[PDB]
Amino acid sequence: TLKSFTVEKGIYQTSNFRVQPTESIVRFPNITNLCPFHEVFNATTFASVYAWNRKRISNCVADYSVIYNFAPFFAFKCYGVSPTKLNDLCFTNVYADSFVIRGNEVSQIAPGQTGNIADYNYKLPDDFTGCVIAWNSNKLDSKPSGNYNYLYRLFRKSKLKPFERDISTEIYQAGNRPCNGVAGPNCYSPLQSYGFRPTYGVGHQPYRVVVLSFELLHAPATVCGPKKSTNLVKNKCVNFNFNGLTGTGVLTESNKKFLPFQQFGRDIADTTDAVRDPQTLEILDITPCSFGGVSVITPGTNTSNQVAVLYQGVNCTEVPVTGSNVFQTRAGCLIGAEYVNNSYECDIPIGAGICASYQTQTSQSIIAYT
Amino acid sequence: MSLGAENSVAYSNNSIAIPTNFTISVTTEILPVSMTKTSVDCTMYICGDSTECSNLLLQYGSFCTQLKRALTGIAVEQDKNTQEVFAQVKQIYKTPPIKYFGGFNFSQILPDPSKPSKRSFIEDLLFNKVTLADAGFIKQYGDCLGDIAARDLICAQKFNGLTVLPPLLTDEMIAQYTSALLAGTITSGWTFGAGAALQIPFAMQMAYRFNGIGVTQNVLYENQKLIANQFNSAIGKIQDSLSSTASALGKLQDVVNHNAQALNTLVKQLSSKFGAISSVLNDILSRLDKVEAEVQIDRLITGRLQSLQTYVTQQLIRAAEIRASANLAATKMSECVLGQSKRVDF
Amino acid sequence: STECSNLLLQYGSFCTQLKRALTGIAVEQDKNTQEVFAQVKQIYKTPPIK
Amino acid sequence: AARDLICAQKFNGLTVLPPLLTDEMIAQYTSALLAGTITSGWTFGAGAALQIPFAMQMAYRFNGIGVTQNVLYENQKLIANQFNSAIGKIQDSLSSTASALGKLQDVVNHNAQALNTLVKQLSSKFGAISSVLNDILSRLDKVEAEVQIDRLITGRLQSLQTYVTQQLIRAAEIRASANLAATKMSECVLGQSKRVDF
Amino acid sequence: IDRLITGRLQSLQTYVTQQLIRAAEIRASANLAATKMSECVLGQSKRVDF
Amino acid sequence: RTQSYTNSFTRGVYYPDKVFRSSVLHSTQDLFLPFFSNVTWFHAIHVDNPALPFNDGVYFASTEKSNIIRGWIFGTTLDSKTQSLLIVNNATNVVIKVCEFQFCNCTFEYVSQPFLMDLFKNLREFVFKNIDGYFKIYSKHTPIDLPQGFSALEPLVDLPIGINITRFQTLLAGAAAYYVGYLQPRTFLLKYNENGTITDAVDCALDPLSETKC
Ligand SMILES: *[C@@H]1O[C@H](CO)[C@@H](O[C@@H]2O[C@H](CO)[C@@H](O)[C@H](O)[C@H]2NC(C)=O)[C@H](O)[C@H]1NC(C)=O
Ligand SMILES: *[C@@H]1O[C@H](CO)[C@@H](O[C@@H]2O[C@H](CO)[C@@H](O)[C@H](O)[C@H]2NC(C)=O)[C@H](O)[C@H]1NC(C)=O
Ligand SMILES: *[C@@H]1O[C@H](CO)[C@@H](O)[C@H](O)[C@H]1NC(C)=O
Ligand SMILES: *[C@@H]1O[C@H](CO)[C@@H](O)[C@H](O)[C@H]1NC(C)=O
Ligand SMILES: *[C@@H]1O[C@H](CO)[C@@H](O)[C@H](O)[C@H]1NC(C)=O
Ligand SMILES: *[C@@H]1O[C@H](CO)[C@@H](O)[C@H](O)[C@H]1NC(C)=O
Ligand SMILES: *[C@@H]1O[C@H](CO)[C@@H](O)[C@H](O)[C@H]1NC(C)=O
Ligand SMILES: *[C@@H]1O[C@H](CO)[C@@H](O)[C@H](O)[C@H]1NC(C)=O
Repeated sequence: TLKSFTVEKGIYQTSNFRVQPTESIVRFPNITNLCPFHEVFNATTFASVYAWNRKRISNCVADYSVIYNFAPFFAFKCYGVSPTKLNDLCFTNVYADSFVIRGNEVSQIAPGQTGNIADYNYKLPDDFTGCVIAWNSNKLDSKPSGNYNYLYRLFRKSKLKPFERDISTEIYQAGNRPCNGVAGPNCYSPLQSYGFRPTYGVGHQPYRVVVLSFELLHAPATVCGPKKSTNLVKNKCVNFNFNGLTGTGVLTESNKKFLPFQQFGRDIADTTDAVRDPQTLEILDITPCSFGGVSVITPGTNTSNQVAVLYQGVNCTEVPVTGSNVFQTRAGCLIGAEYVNNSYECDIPIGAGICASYQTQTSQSIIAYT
Repeated sequence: MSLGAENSVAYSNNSIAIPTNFTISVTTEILPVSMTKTSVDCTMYICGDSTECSNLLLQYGSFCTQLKRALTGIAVEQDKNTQEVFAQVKQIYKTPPIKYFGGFNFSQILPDPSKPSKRSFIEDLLFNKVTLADAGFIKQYGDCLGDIAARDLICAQKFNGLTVLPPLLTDEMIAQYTSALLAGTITSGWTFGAGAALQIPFAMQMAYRFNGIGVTQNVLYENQKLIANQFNSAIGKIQDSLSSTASALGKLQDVVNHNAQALNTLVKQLSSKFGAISSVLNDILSRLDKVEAEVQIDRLITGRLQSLQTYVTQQLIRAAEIRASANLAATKMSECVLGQSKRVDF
Repeated sequence: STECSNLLLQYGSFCTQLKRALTGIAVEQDKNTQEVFAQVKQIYKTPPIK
Repeated sequence: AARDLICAQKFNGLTVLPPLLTDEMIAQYTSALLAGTITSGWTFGAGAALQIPFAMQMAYRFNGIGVTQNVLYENQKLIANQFNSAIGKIQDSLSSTASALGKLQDVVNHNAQALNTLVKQLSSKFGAISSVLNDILSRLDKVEAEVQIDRLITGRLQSLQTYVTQQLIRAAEIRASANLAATKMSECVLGQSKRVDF
Repeated sequence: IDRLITGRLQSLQTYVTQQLIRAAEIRASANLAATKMSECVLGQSKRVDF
Repeated sequence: RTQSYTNSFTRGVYYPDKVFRSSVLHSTQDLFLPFFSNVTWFHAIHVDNPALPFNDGVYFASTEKSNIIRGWIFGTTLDSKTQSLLIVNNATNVVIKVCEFQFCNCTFEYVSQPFLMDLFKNLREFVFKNIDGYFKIYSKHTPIDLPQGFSALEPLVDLPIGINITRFQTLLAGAAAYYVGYLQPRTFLLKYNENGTITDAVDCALDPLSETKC
């Protein structure tokens, strides 16, 4: 610590001590159903972009490693979560939005991005936490004579809500002349038709887009991964996994009167204080296990090599471990130095009226005194 | 606002004003000496039981060696500040069992054997009007395991690596030093600060002390009872003023309040995101992959390190102010308790 | 700017510390002037004869 | 037409608060102290004001420094003329020389220069594309402008913290000087001092 | 280069702030030394324990 | 209609989240009912303006002792989607539907005990919010003009309706009285006691004393 080979007489603060965890426990809900992605990715026809299908998937087990075998997509874009860690933590419900778009419009399905399809057809929120999948559909959604199945909206009076669907077709009034259902010179139809040909370039090609949206907890978890649960253990500093909430500490039965809609508990520093167990409805409060400071009390290196250790603030009937002498102090406890009933001047100040010194005993020892 | 009452001195070049009577008064001056000794663990405050965040913290400089060195230099300086102020006497003096000091009472400032803490009555009043928190290691690192439904900020400060060290001199030894100084200055006067103690009757060293202000010593010996009654009445009025008003000790309460709210702000700074996606390292490690969580952990490390540097700089400035006040208190103890001062309004 | 304001509240609570420091400095300067100059109980007046 | 520095530092939230005591109140305090010192001596600093002729007060002052009081009453006119010439000489020295008051002018220059540096730090880019927030908000989308505004926020917050730390250090130095001035007012205006070169 | 510049600027600012605080402490000690030289070498001192 | 005006006092406090907090003072900015605003009475007698503006969240209160107040008809005009809750109080049928047109079996079904369930007059307080396509319901009955005091509201139901709502009406299927107040974005300072219940709050934009307290 001192980066030196000779240590002068006194008390120094070296590295701290921690109580290491013994085992690990994994906790997950009581649901064994399988999530049905087989009616989402392959289908005869997809919904239009102005009328996009929303599928709620909940109360099942989602294996995200079989998504790559269901559609030929080059990448797997995500915001707020990694693609590789989708099987580790778990959520409340997952939402699927499947629709077809053009080649220009792939980039505008993004948070905080405007354009033509993002502000009139489908708007994503700026705090979107989910994944976007896009893939080519040349041999599935194209015809040589022109595929006119899908439609689009391009004129609107105002902007768009995040996650809003517009179905009604009304003739736009772009001028002072009233329309009244007449598509005249100043009135136009709000929906024209997509035209797809196989002779177009790659920037106008069909693209099927599936958007998976997540919700970060705030509710009892219903969709979770294939991680196997483990039986509970108490009064031991262990590593816990409460519905994807990881951490290390000791768990105890508590007496905090949780309301029935409450699951977590926050401290001033916004850390998790108490958790409701998902399998059995009971409360456990999390405490970090024992730690503290280590102080080294020594005389000079040329004098002797005897060392006393002071554990700062620790009532050391709980220390898992160093001589045969243990002395309690208002600053902690002292190991390696014996207590005497005499009184001298203060040589090495420990604290709370206690000092230590290297003195003869008959034969040489480190003693502590008032 | 009003500057004061309007007055005009009737000055003339053949007129003088001379007093015929006096008044003995006892005033009270409050002085801070030491502040709270604190210790900060960087590794557990910044990251906390995290291998990846610790390895990213090692990629920075030797910032935390500097912070720990500065906090240790403050913590030694507080004990030095107490040692210079209170330990100005070589030998612990004791008062005789007979307490007739020429008619002066001296019962409310000399210690009593009934109390186990060996503090006098006015010291008990001074220790009662300051609601002090974080006196040292009160919890002893096991009181927070006994979870209470009303959680206090002390366990939250403890569980983030922000510890408070106890002072070297306990309050029993401070009371013993104060009792030694009082027993020196009652039975001997200013002689115990130069060499050994020189015994002298109290009504004679009081007549010595009237000679230092230009008053002849017959004034005491013809008015001893009136001066003793005035001193006893002033002592009783000081006792009543300390019993009634609790806002007189405002200088010592701010030393507790500043060092409580600084640690409270340092604890509350852990809940900020600092531009990242979350304020919890476990959720960052669980959600993201390695490369993006490196960026998020870097943002949290930079924010928490800047907060720790701000706290350390504020503690350094406050420790400088406390050291200046402690030097003033040591000079006041050396020049006024151990002698008699001719400096005006000192 | 409301975007900079949102990022500033998302950043932290340094600004309350800065405001407290500057307010303490200002109260300290008022105390300095009051301590140096106001050491007399009554506003005396010189006689007209000089 | 030509904007001064006061309006430039006023428009960015850097305001200046008035002192609590106006200059008339400070002048009244010093006038009261002078009147008490002339008509009373040191007796107005202990209890109430005791009137005394000024020749007798200066005789007491000579008895303070170890000179017997018969020196004053035989040399009163010479001492009065020497004091009048000394006051006139210090008046002419204050009128002519302009560099004697370099301590208060340094305080004024330091505060004005610190505020000018804090204002001039708003023109820096700190690695962003522009130093104006409206140009970034009108030239980019949300995602990149969040990064640019974050860079500008970090730079401006670091500059503000540097200014606050410098103000705290200067406040500590000024408080030490004010404590010394209060001690000099208590020990020398309100009574005679036996400390050498104080 | 931007990351290295930010780190080195933070280190330099820490060094300058610590040097300023140490300069204030040394200035206080030098004022005490000048007072002791004026009051004890150039004349006798009546102050106790000075 | 008989629109009568009164005062709201300090009412409409609800839990901003679903986490536990004890002996803390927490500041949240959300869609709240401001302190000392004017809620409007209603006296609908059947022997009725068909437009109540939503204005980004609504606070409902009822002092009736039976099931006269049935449900709510959230939507806009009659041009697209526009149908909503059909709450009835026997044991079940909390059905919410987005059926098209047909004013004056489609998307969702909710089962078990309905929203209004109470037996010394009771004041049922409801908060209806719709943020970013998420539709949220708060409900609490209090045994008791509006009384003075604090009583919090608990969350019940979140929904992915995803529609734009600007017009509503209660279902009265004769005398009735229901309080309607409007929510605005405001910041509070909620006080949590030792048991995790809100007992006092301060609106940070009412008067400068509350601004100082915040
Ligand atoms: C000087 O002042 C003291 C008060 O500080 C006077 O003492 C009081 O005298 C009156 C006269 O009857 C008594 O009633 C009081 O009880 C005395 N106060 C005490 C003893 O504390 C004293 O008389 C004055 N001397 C004079 C006027 O020569
Ligand atoms: C000295 O002061 C003490 C106060 O500590 C006086 O003791 C009190 O005297 C009153 C009589 O008016 C009693 O009512 C109190 O109970 C006493 N308090 C005690 C004994 O703690 C004492 O009278 C004063 N004088 C002397 C000569 O000792
Ligand atoms: C919930 O978990 C327990 C524990 O294994 C099990 O006995 C029970 O059948 C589960 N409930 C359901 C509905 O599967
Ligand atoms: C979709 O389902 C069909 C029939 O069930 C199957 O042949 C096909 O492989 C599946 N996947 C794709 C990508 O079409
Ligand atoms: C330390 O632990 C023991 C055993 O639980 C207990 O009796 C004691 O009060 C504790 N505290 C101290 C200061 O010894
Ligand atoms: C509510 O009624 C009117 C608004 O039309 C308003 O002027 C009045 O002050 C309000 N009454 C209150 C707040 O008690
Ligand atoms: C909701 O509808 C109204 C009128 O139909 C429209 O003006 C408004 O922009 C829409 N969106 C909102 C309030 O977000
Ligand atoms: C918390 O609950 C206990 C349990 O009876 C009760 O005694 C106490 O009054 C409650 N506190 C509050 C503030 O309601």
